[PDB]
Amino acid sequence: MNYVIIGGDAAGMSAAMQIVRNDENANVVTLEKGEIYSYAQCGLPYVISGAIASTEKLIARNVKTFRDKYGIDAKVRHEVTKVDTEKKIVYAEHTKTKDVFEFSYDRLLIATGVRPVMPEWEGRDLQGVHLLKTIPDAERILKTLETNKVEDVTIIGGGAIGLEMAETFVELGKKVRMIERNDHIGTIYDGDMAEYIYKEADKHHIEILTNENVKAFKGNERVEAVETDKGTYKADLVLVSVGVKPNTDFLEGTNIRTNHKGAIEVNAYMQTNVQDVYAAGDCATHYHVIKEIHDHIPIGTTANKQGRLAGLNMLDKRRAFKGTLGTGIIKFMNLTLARTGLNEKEAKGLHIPYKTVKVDSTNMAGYYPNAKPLYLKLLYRSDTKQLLGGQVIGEEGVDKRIDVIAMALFNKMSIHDLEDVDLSYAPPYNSVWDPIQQAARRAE
Amino acid sequence: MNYVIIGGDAAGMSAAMQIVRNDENANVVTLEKGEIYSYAQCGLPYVISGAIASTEKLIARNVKTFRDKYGIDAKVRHEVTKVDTEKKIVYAEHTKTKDVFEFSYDRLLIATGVRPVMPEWEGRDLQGVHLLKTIPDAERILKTLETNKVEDVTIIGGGAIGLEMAETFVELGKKVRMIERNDHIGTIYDGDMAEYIYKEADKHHIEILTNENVKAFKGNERVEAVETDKGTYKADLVLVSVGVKPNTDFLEGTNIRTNHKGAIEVNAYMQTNVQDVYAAGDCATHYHVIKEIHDHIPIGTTANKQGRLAGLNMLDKRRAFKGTLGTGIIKFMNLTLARTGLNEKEAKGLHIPYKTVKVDSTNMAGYYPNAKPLYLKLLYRSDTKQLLGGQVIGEEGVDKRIDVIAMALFNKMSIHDLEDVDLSYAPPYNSVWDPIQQAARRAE
Ligand SMILES: Cc1cc2nc3c(=O)[nH]c(=O)nc-3n(C[C@H](O)[C@H](O)[C@H](O)COP(=O)(O)OP(=O)(O)OC[C@H]3O[C@@H](n4cnc5c(N)ncnc54)[C@H](O)[C@@H]3O)c2cc1C
Ligand SMILES: Cc1cc2nc3c(=O)[nH]c(=O)nc-3n(C[C@H](O)[C@H](O)[C@H](O)COP(=O)(O)OP(=O)(O)OC[C@H]3O[C@@H](n4cnc5c(N)ncnc54)[C@H](O)[C@@H]3O)c2cc1C
Ligand SMILES: *SCCNC(=O)CCNC(=O)[C@H](O)C(C)(C)COP(=O)(O)OP(=O)(O)OC[C@H]1O[C@@H](n2cnc3c(N)ncnc32)[C@H](O)[C@@H]1OP(=O)(O)O
Ligand SMILES: *SCCNC(=O)CCNC(=O)[C@H](O)C(C)(C)COP(=O)(O)OP(=O)(O)OC[C@H]1O[C@@H](n2cnc3c(N)ncnc32)[C@H](O)[C@@H]1OP(=O)(O)O
Repeated sequence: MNYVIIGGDAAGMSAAMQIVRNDENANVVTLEKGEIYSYAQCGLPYVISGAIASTEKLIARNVKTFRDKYGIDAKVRHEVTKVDTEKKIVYAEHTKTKDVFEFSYDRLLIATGVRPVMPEWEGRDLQGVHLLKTIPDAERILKTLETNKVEDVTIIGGGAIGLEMAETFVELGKKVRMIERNDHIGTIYDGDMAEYIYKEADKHHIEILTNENVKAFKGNERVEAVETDKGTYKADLVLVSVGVKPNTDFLEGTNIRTNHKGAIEVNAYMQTNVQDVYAAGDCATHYHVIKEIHDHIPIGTTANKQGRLAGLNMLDKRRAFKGTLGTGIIKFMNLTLARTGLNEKEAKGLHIPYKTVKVDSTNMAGYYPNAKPLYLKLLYRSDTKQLLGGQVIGEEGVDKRIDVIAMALFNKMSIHDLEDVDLSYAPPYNSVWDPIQQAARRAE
Repeated sequence: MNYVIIGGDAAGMSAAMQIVRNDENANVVTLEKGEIYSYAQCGLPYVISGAIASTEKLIARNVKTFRDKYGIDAKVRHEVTKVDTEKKIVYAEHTKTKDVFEFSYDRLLIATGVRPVMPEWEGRDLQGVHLLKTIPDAERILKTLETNKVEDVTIIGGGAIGLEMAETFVELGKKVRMIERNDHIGTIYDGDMAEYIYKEADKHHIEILTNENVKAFKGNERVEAVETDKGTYKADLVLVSVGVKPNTDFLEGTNIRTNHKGAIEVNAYMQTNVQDVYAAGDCATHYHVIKEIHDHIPIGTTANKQGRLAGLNMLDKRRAFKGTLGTGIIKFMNLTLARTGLNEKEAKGLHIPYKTVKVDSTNMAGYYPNAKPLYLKLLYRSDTKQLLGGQVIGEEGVDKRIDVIAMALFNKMSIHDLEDVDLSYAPPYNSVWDPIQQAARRAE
């Protein structure tokens, strides 16, 4: 009857909705540190670029809707500072008044996500130095752009967010530099596929600095330069996007098990090792279909799936989480960048014997107008030929190909079985053999 | 050592290539009625519309390449009139001289495709009345357009070719009418999905006449009108696209088994019931993954797959054809029309107990600019919830969704398992739950 959920976004409220729909008697309390529930963090770079009208558009469901329509006791400005798992009590501090409130639970869900990491650099706190995670973060970036005169923007780190924001700043007419860490080389894309990204950045005059370490941010009250071990470069706005940390700090003192980075370990049913305590989303570990290990790939698709499953399992409607594939997709300038399953760094790390096939092809029939190049790479087990992963890069039809690859991986297909699938074809959409199938044929 | 292939296009030459690559000794003779090998019939409507420069662009590999590079004895203007399966002799007529040649075989492949059907209507042979199958057919259509004043075009029959050519004729600035057949209502799309097609045609001023029967084409030397049981309408060019017949006539008296429509029955290995005689592509039957029966769905993807498999199996490199899903995709004006697996008429026809889910959705996040409506319908088994088929209609992301559905059908997935797949998402490509997954969730 008493369900408590910590975190009022994707994982937390996906759970809440399951509970509310499948238990009419349920008393659901949700505890959110901020003032905004159920919003799309994914849309933030597109609000900042002006492509979306306002952050208001990103809100999927109101706290007022959660309260009035669904009868969920949704709290705002409630930061949980500790949980007593023996007494089954959650302790929340109001972020403004600092008053402490107790919430007893029969079942608890931790859905606190991750936070972006700001390393302890001199200049950390300078005006115009930004992280991007929340709606307030986006507004503050917009406020820097609106007041302060911004010509040069430096992005620290890459990955999805760094790349998307490099585009956003280019589209806002800025001169964009990216400074890239060595610790993230090959983590998403293999070297040969990443070449297409460097080429596209160069093409749009996004300066990318490799093997260069941030030393400090310089300026008065506002930032005006980035200092590295190799130089000092003008910057009127710095976005730091170098890594994330699970928001699980507050659970020190409980016996709740955590991986090395602090992500909460969950079994098939979203349960921690502590009785009646569940976790879901970016704050939790993610069973990997191919790795067969509990990984951490904090993404919004997985968070909704895990959150929905946490709610269901909290209701004893037993259903197992099938896993992540490490699927990810990025819009970067004119390119679409997609990956799923294992890349070479991942395969090597697991000591899985693998081979690769790469094809430079097109998204559709070469004779059809506006046919575009399509770069597609697959990994497969050298013994069983089990498909292990794929990377697709091009202007069009990249999402289609990665979803097909994802489906293949989910079903544990052999690479050559792809040849046998009746995939769709007409000249404006594909070639008579899909690029995936052409690559499959090249495999041993 | 002696391999003979009848038909010099997709199925026949996919086979020849397999044989040539996997047997160095092989003497391959290919017998082709026309003068053009290995061309994309699929691109024909796009040459006629002007989108593709010329028919030459559709040729994937020519007879000179087959002869000089691959050592295939590729014959043109050779029409096979007779096969003696006991003596293992193929009899061919030269189409010009009418001289008779004979070809001895160890293994034979029939890859003769289908032909468009011209019903026995008065006016059949009037100038401006056209079938569309071959490059010469397209040139003849272009010739009618170049030398005559065409303003009104009438198309007999819907289907993929009918709809594509309706587009082509609208794009050429013509007033287009199409007169649809009642026998083919619900064969591709369910009634509720077909509504979207009728709406889009109406929007572009394509007159569609329902339950109306053609009785004659009228005119002096050329067509000037089409007469039906309900009226007589002006037409300067008539395209008849009402069905196809397997080119298997010539095999009468061989004991080669054939279905009711004349398509050659093949087993898993592309073998007919007659020793050392194979068949593949449009002239052959197509084992259906979902129907679990030998169907006939003649398209170019299946033709290449079957032709490739026939060559391999002719070399005793034993490999089973996994089947068709009945996948099909059409560009129609602003819409993309995709279907795969079973529709309602097919499910009912088989007495497979089924339910449906239909979702009016978008191709991506609703808040993202240029997000477009997406209409998606799924069929699934009442008892096991096994996915049975899908129909998707919309402006963008239709091909992606049908290929995902195709993959699911190939793997015999239950509808709710789709909820678990780590499909890709970023705002420019999808919603955080794919439309297929949202439909899956509505299912019982
Ligand atoms: C710029 C950006 C772009 C992205 N793009 C994509 C994309 O294209 N595709 C994709 O799949 N994913 C994307 N993501 C990731 C996606 O936004 C997240 O994976 C998803 O929001 C995770 O949901 P969650 O509920 O686990 O965590 P969150 O959405 O982070 O929610 C956790 C909530 O818990 C609250 N909280 C934390 N600690 C406490 C506490 N102690 N007490 C009370 N409340 C607390 C926080 O205020 C927060 O609201 C993107 C993320 C960012 C930042
Ligand atoms: C307008 C149009 C659009 C199409 N669009 C698509 C599409 O978008 N997607 C798709 O998948 N498919 C499409 N198709 C279908 C695709 O073109 C065919 O399925 C494919 O060409 C079939 O290959 P095949 O080798 O079995 O037969 P064919 O390609 O028809 O080749 C058979 C050959 O056999 C020869 N032949 C016949 N009889 C004899 C004989 N007695 N002796 C010697 N030779 C003989 C013929 O001359 C012919 O060249 C389209 C077809 C048309 C007409
Ligand atoms: S950066 C991307 C990550 N961020 C976000 O997703 C944004 C924050 N999102 C959330 O917090 C959740 O995604 C919310 C908005 C809470 C989703 O809540 P719900 O789970 O209630 O989602 P829906 O409102 O879409 O409801 C889903 C269930 O309702 C059934 N259903 C929907 N529509 C219909 C119709 N028309 N007819 C019948 N049923 C319908 C669905 O089947 C679904 O049922 P389940 O039982 O939940 O599968
Ligand atoms: S309307 C659409 C239907 N119409 C048509 O398809 C047009 C007519 N088409 C055809 O007749 C055939 O599709 C043709 C053009 C004959 C294709 O013949 P091939 O089967 O020879 O096709 P490829 O030339 O692509 O060769 C395929 C085999 O070669 C291997 N391969 C290609 N490229 C490479 C590279 N770079 N490196 C290694 N191997 C390569 C493929 O793996 C493939 O091998 P298989 O053993 O056949 O799988």
